[PDB]
Amino acid sequence: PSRFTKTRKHRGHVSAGKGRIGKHRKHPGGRGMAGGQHHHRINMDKYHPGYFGKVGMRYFHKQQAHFWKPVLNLDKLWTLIPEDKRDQYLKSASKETAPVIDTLAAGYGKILGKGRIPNVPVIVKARFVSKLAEEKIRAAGGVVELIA
Amino acid sequence: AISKNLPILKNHFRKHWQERVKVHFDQAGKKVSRRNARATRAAKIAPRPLDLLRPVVRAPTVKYNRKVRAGRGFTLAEVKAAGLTAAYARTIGIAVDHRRQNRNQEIFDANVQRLKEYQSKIIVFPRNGKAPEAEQVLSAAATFPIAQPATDVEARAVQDNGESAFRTLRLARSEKKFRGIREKRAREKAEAE
Amino acid sequence: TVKTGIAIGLNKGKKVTSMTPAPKISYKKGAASNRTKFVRSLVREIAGLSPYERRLIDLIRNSGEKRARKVAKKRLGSFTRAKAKVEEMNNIIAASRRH
RNA sequence: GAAGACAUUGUCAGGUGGGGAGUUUGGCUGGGGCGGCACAUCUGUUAAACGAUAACGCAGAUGUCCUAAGGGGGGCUCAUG
RNA sequence: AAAUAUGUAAGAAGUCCUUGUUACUUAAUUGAACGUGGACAUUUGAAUGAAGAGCUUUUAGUGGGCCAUUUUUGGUAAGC
RNA sequence: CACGGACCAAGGAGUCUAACGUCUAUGCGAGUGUUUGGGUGUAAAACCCAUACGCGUAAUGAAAGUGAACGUAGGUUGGGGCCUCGCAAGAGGUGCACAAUCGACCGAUCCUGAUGUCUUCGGAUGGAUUUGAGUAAGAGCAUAGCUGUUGGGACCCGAAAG
RNA sequence: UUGACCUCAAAUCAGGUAGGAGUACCCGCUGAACUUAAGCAUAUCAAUAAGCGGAGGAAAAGAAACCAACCGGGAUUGCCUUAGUAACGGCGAGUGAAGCGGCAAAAGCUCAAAUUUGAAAUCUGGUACCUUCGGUGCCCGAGUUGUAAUUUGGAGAGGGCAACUUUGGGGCCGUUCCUUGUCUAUGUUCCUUGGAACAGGACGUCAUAGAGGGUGAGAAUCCCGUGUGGCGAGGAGUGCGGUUCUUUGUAAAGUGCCUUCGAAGAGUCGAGUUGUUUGGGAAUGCAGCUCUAAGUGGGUGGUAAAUUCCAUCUAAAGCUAA
Repeated sequence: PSRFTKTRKHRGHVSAGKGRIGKHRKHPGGRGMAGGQHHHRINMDKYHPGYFGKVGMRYFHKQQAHFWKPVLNLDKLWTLIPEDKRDQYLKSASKETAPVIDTLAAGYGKILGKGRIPNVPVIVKARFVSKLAEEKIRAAGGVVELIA
Repeated sequence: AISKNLPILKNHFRKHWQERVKVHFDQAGKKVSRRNARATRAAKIAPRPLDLLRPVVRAPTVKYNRKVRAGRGFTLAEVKAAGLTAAYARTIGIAVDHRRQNRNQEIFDANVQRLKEYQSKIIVFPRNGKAPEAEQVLSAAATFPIAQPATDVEARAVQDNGESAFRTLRLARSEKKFRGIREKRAREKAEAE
Repeated sequence: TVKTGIAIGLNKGKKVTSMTPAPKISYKKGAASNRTKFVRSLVREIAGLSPYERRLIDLIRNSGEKRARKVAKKRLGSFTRAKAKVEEMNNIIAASRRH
């Protein structure tokens, strides 16, 4: 998918657009990441601050599955209900008929409070939650049933 | 070699990689060979359905334990409860695994029921003959799927008691954190003359 | 170990009706016998002690068991192996050498 | 015959080891080498009355010293004749 | 103590009058800062111009320089 | 009075890849990506597809860990466009995007440290010349293209060496 | 003196086997430097090239001394991903896996350690015969310094009680596979050009066949073929289906309850040191030397150590397709 390349246009011109003085050479400043502390330093500082050095603790044999904890916000919480039942449950805003939501089956670990669900009772089954999420749910009329 | 604002790339090509490039032009051909092998196997073998009946199994870690999965085999206990022996099961199309154990009655009963369904829905040819033709199926897995068990219904009442789930979690965490200190403190306080 | 039903704490996870599987016959591997006891007793009788075991019974008679465990940890590898070897030596000493 | 639990052999450890191996052996520079540092800094001047401004330009300095030679207050007024 | 060169300003984000907020400030509802409300407009606050003004992204080549007038250092001087 | 070039023919030099950036086009859009694989086939094409997985939708902190609405999702200044009056010029209202600014929210840091208490735990509430690659009604995913980047024989030829 | 045993020899003893080639792919050993780091020694190149030994149609690996920390999975291999990640690193250049998950493909087992002891029940060889890729008899021998049956950890064995179930080898014929032969449609009609019609034009035919090639120029219809079906031949194999002859069997296997037992691999594991290697970090693996275990033990649980617990496997012997 090539022939709209500038080589096709530089045909005829001597240097192929790399210059007569500089004279395109092989690796005139180094290979790869050479000189990060010596002659490419002003690039690394300013555009890569933090590149050199260690910081924190090591973890030998980290498994990310231990740290699987994907988050759901309350604004997106009502999407775990299918659209078929959603208006039914938006109406009949009641105890004794309140929808159950398994956020873990949806694929979520922690619930978080980014804002303003409607004043409808909801049962939210979650591994973890936050303070505001629990407050907002309990204020809308629901509860959080912890699970594992 | 370092230039304008761009990410640091880590491209691992400082070896003779061109000698070990593999391009899968053989993809569609290997597919064809694989289909032909399945077909040849079905025909050559039998009216037998190309695969053993595998069990339902609860997956490992917190990431995946919510799912339920197809395992390898049927835990000699489960087989004995289904009412047959391991050797006959292996002859009859059941995968057996000696090196796993039942700790959960739900999975145990699910797999036993699965075995009973299989034992009812098969017909086993005699040792002698007369070969009543049976018009085979190719997938025990497709005849016997892997269903996710549900926990609770959509709708329930609200059972609140003001326990503050967040506080609950924090107190569990604190209890685990400060268990050993307390179990040393009480121990060294019991040393009262 | 009954679980709690939550995702953190001392006991942690799903409440599940347990089933307590049968005890495998492995997990009972080094749980010796009558025969092995007999054979090992008789072979100890025949062969006897080795040089560092002589050193250890001497060090237990003279310089106590702390230095004995030290010596046995240098001679063997582990502190637990040293412990068990010193106890073997004490069962040798206190049982036969008294009467 | 001699010798003898020593030598030898094996593994560690120390010393020696250009015999040999591998590598390195600065820059500025009225060519380079010798010389010097103009290679990190300060004052005056060059420097052309904002600022900036070179030369192995001029005249010099720095890698320290101080529990006071820092801080505050009070009183006094110095060199010289 | 020049000449040349150099900074700022030449107003609507402005000026004036009334009066609100504050944990700052004051001896003090005195100030400071920010405001409400009101008044002053088409010479709305020198000139000339404005082939548009403002803003962002990315990337090439270059990073040996040389000459002339004038100012000037070293040098006897030099196409130094 | 620097280098190559006696002449002619043919050959002859910024390519392909992996991962990427900005920009442009297209498709869907709080999602997106069928093509590892399966089914199917007028067969290495085209057609269909499950579960996963990747990126994205949540930052922050060394980590433990906590985790984004006082308020019509804030105020002020300006803002295209729209609306009302006006013959028009103008006036007033509303004001997306964007910009400047003052605030609020989440996280780290430093303080305060309540009701309660396995009496060493817990952490409210209120703050700060501190800090974040943040929130403050989502924009991304995939494919393709120019250009540019890195590694690769890496535009072509070229050492003394090892 | 005679005859044995043990160890060691020789024979052109009877019968066999190894060597070398090939070496794309595979199992190992050994092992660089160029190069990158804008210099260069660690590093990198690379656990690569070169060198050596060894195999097959695949090899290797392989049915846990595993992964984990789950509501727990469950031989091995490979793909997608994990992941340019955790980690290593003059923490510089650079390097850099694994568990989970989805898929392909799936397959499981064998020994040693047990007195058969009321009967070495086992096996090579030679010879005679035979329905001879083997069988029966007879005779020497090997072998109890342990050949068969039985058992391998998932279990299992010895006794006792109770009953119930299920069985093996051939011959033939079809089928499967492989190889191969053969048969199976239509214009060479007319005119022009041309040396030649396979061109052009007119009329037509076949088509589950207009793919290709050849023939004096671009031919479905001239030839071979192609397409579709049919008829045959010869081998491998019992992988399957119909047949026929032998019932081997007071044999073997499976299942329930009570009781007594339950052997499980050492110069090894492990440790210290050295060197090499690894992402492997107070030491990932390997090897050398030194030390050297145990049995309610041992290993592993990615920060050295002691104490207490827990979880999970069961090494130091072995086979096996895709």
